[PDB]
Amino acid sequence: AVGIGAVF
Amino acid sequence: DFLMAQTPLSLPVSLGDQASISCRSSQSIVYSDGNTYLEWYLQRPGQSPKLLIYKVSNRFSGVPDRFSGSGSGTDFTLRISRVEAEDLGIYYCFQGSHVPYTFGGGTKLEIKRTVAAPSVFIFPPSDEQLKSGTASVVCLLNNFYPREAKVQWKVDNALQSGNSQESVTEQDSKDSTYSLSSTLTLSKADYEKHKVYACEVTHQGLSSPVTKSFNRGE
Amino acid sequence: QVQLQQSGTELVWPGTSVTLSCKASGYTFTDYEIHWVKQTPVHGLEWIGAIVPKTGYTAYNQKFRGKAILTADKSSSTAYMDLRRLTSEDSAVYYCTRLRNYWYFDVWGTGTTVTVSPASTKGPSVFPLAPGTAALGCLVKDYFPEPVTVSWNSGALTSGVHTFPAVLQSSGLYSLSSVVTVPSSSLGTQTYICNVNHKPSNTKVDKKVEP
Repeated sequence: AVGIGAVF
Repeated sequence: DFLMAQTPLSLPVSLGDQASISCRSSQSIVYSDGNTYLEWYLQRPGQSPKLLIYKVSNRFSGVPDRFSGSGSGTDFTLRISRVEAEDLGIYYCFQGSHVPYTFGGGTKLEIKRTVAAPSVFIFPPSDEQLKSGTASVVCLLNNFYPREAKVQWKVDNALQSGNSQESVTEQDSKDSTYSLSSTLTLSKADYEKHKVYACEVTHQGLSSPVTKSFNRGE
Repeated sequence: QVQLQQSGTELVWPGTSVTLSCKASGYTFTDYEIHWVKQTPVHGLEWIGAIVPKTGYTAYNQKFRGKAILTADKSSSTAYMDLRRLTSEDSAVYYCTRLRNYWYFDVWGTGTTVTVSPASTKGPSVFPLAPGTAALGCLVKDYFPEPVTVSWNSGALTSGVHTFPAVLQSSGLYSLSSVVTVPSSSLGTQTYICNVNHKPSNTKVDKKVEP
């Protein structure tokens, strides 16, 4: 998964 | 909301055959980096889920090359080129692009065999149990295929509902059949109020529904 | 060893709350998110929510908002899930699993069983299920908790035996049946005994089953 805390 | 519609619910197969499982998303699950985070997990009885495929097509390290995955957009497929005994279990697709992440409803991969009718048996409550105030009537469905079977309890020809529970064994390792046990629970006073106790069984292997019965107090 | 060590089985009364723990071992706890998954026969797998150990940031499946509270303890490398105001719908196996951003759930805990029931430890009563081919059996009734073991003729008789999954009754106590099919001819000659063991109550009972 992407993850809930990934940002960009 | 990025629900995954996974089909079919159960997939009977013969070992060595090919298996195909499909998962359809309500809208595109392509993530903003261009990747689609669509995974496939296997959960075997008594074990944790286990990762098979990630990013739609990529095999996790150690996963046999029999397993592959494909799709794009809203439509995704897991393929097993030749099914082996260790592949049996429940497969789940998983949508990891958008929160909340979601699983497909599952596909139980099982052994296909020929239709087999159940042998049906009915058991009155024991005298020992009636000493304590409850009566349990048990109906046994032995070694049938496929899994879908229906038990209907009747007391003095009146259909019962809400007073029974049942459970079904896992697929037998030798003959690939299932068995089912159903318990009708009544108070002792109710049990002594009535005479004829019957369970009627519907199954694809039976020409018509079969009823097994006893009369209380022989 | 890279592992997620989950806490043991929870036998809990309705309306109470419980803390489940997931202890990270053999990797850097704050380099991965912790995700929690609920497993049931009826709903399959469900994503409960997740926590970012580095920031304490959480996200929930709205269906579990108010039911589940996720925390992460950096100093003990442990993730926790409180499940609140338990009902029978909360009975399930709960998994934690780790996620590095953009990868996948590679390592999973072995799962924590939560069993919601008003009952306390109770040994079963064992009743006979009395009869070309005949069926006979034992009814193992009104025990808590799982499991019970059932054998026939001290384990010598395995052929034709089916021991069924227990069902949870509205009392909060389990009921289970075990049966064996045998030739109808043998019912006058051969003896059939079901051997029942419920370890939580130290109940061991053999019941002879006759026509």
